[PDB]
Amino acid sequence: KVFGRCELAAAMKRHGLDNYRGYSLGNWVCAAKFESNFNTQATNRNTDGSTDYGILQINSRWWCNDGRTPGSRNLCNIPCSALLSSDITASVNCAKKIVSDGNGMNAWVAWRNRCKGTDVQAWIRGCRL
Ligand SMILES: C[N+](C)(C)CCO
Ligand SMILES: C[N+](C)(C)CCO
Ligand SMILES: [Cl-]
Ligand SMILES: [Cl-]
Ligand SMILES: [Cl-]
Ligand SMILES: [Cl-]
Ligand SMILES: [Cl-]
Ligand SMILES: [Cl-]
Ligand SMILES: [Cl-]
Ligand SMILES: [Cl-]
Ligand SMILES: [Cl-]
Ligand SMILES: [Cl-]
Ligand SMILES: [Cl-]
Ligand SMILES: [Cl-]
Ligand SMILES: [Cl-]
Ligand code: NA
Ligand code: NA
Ligand code: NA
Ligand code: NA
Ligand code: NA
Repeated sequence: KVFGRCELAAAMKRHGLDNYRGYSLGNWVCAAKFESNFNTQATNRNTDGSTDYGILQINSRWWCNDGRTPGSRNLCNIPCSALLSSDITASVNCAKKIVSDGNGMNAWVAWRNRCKGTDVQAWIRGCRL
C-alpha cells in the first residue's frame, strides 16, 4: 500500500505514534517519507547482508526475523514480512521499541539526515486529524 501523507498521519495517530517518546506526528511522517516514500512494501538490502522492511525500513539485523541475516537478532519478535502489511500495526509496535532503545529517532539515519531540526509540522499541514 502507498499511503498519502495525511492518510498515513491519521493511521499513525490511530496506532498511538503521535508524540510517542516526545516525537510529534510530523517527525514520524517525515521519517516514513524518506525511508519508504510511504510504501508499506518497500524492502532494501544493506551492504552487511541485513534487509530493511516496510514503511519505516526496520532492519533484520536487530528487530525482525527474515531467516537470512546470520548473527542478527529479532527484538520485536516478528517475521520481517509482517512489516510489509497494508495495516501498519506491526511496524508501529516495533518502531515504538526502536525509538525507546536510547537514541530516539536517530536510529533512522534518514530521519537524522533529512528530518531532524526541520519544519516537520509541514508534513501534517492541512490534515484533518
Ligand atoms: C543493539 N541495538 C542498540 C542496536 C538495539 C538493541 O537494543
Ligand atoms: C511539501 N511537502 C509535502 C513535501 C512536505 C510538507 O510541506
Ligand atoms: Cl505497495
Ligand atoms: Cl492523504
Ligand atoms: Cl516532536
Ligand atoms: Cl509535527
Ligand atoms: Cl517498517
Ligand atoms: Cl536470520
Ligand atoms: Cl532476538
Ligand atoms: Cl519468523
Ligand atoms: Cl493501518
Ligand atoms: Cl529523544
Ligand atoms: Cl537500529
Ligand atoms: Cl495545519
Ligand atoms: Cl485530510
Ligand atoms: Na508527500
Ligand atoms: Na534505511
Ligand atoms: Na534478524
Ligand atoms: Na536460515
Ligand atoms: Na520547526
